[PDB]
Amino acid sequence: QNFRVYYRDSRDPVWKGPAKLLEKGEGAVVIQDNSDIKVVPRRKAKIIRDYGKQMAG
Amino acid sequence: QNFRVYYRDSRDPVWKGPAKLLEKGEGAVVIQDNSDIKVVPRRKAKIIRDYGKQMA
Amino acid sequence: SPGIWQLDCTHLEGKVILVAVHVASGYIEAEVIPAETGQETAYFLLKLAGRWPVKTVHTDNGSNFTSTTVKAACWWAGIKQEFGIPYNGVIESMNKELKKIIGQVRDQAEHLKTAVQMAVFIHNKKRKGGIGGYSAGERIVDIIATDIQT
Amino acid sequence: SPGIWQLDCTHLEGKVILVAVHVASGYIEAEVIPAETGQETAYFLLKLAGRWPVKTVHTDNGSNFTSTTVKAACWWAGIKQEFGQGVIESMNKELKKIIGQVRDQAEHLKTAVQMAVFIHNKKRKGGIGGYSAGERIVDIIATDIQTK
Ligand SMILES: Cc1nc2c(cc(C)n2Cc2cnn(C)c2)c(-c2ccc(Cl)cc2)c1[C@H](OC(C)(C)C)C(=O)O
Ligand SMILES: Cc1nc2c(cc(C)n2Cc2cnn(C)c2)c(-c2ccc(Cl)cc2)c1[C@H](OC(C)(C)C)C(=O)O
Ligand SMILES: [Mg+2]
Ligand SMILES: [Mg+2]
Repeated sequence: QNFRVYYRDSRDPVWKGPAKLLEKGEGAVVIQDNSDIKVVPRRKAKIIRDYGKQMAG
Repeated sequence: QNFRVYYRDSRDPVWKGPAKLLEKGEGAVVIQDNSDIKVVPRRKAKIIRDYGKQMA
Repeated sequence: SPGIWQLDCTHLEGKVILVAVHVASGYIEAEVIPAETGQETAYFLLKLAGRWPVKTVHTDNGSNFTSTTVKAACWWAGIKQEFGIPYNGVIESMNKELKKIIGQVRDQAEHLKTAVQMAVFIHNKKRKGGIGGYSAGERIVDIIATDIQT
Repeated sequence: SPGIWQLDCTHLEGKVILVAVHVASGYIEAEVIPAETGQETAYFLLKLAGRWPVKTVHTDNGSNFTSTTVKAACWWAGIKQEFGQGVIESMNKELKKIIGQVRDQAEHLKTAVQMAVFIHNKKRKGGIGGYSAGERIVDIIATDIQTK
């Protein structure tokens, strides 16, 4: 169930990632890109689960 | 009998076919659907050959 | 038998899903098509026929499946079309199981088409018995492989 | 391995053709995409991985292949990306040849593209014991399943 997050920082159109998911809130998600922790509005983050990979290793 | 033709007869929007191809001219195609022979303007006819089938 | 497919359309969220099932294996392919038309169905079939052996396709009498565009594709590719008898299963069960999987993973994607392909992925790779079972993707590969050897 | 694919984009029209080649077999899949973007490539990749075993994809450094959308798809499906053989260039040219041979058989390029993919995968090598690319990939995958 390892999650990866791809996100955009405010006022920056360049999508970033992969980043680790620390917490997922109602309106915000806490993540870690490299070493920097960030709080991103939920709408600016795509959380991707390795679901397919788990379906048949 | 490699070719089959699908066509529109008149201002009827319903495409018709399959029909046998008798000849393909520059501006018209002569075909035979069931027993009736028809001359269809080239733009109102789609000539399809069984090319994929002939490959394996 | 290694080349028999069933095709039908189902609907979710106001969109059209074209579904194809390899009857012998349970392997499925699906795609959200912009419109439930013969042109879209014919293009879908040409793609399928170039990936898998498609020798006979079974469909109902929906206008998209009876279209001359689909008959043209079958003629070009060498596919026999078998139309059902009005007022008379394998694919309807798949349309139901595809929507089941779609619902389970819907929150993983914004667009339905993304969820659809996720569901196709999961269905073809699952594995029946579990651990010691085989998947639909493996079964169809086995069926075609054994047919090739003969 | 039975999971190694090479992906690239080619152009014919003024349209974009995304091409995928199973390196071990020569089997190809291609499609005209409305734009040479990561979103389209990612959707293409998700479809491929659901039809065939896709474990590693080799691509160049095009923005569409490096997009976060493709990285997301690869993570979800378990695909390893390698941005590092001319197997794909040999195939993209052969796809263009076949398309030209059959172009008059279809109005739209995308129709001709699928005709060319059909012909390339189903042809069969002429010799004794010859097989088609479609048969080779099925054989490669079939044998891999037996060793499980
Ligand atoms: C709409 C969308 N946007 C996304 C992702 C990932 C990311 C970083 N973005 C944001 C982004 C970055 N660049 N651009 C132009 C947009 C995805 C996704 C990719 C793979 C998986 Cl397995 C699940 C979702 C989907 C997905 O749609 C697709 C597959 C692209 C047709 C969906 O329906 O959510
Ligand atoms: C544009 C077109 N129109 C066609 C056909 C056949 C017919 C009677 N029509 C006319 C028609 C249009 N709507 N209706 C109800 C009838 C075809 C075709 C189908 C199968 C093959 Cl193997 C080759 C061509 C294509 C083809 O495009 C597709 C595959 C449909 C996206 C192309 O690019 O020419
Ligand atoms: Mg129906
Ligand atoms: Mg490139």
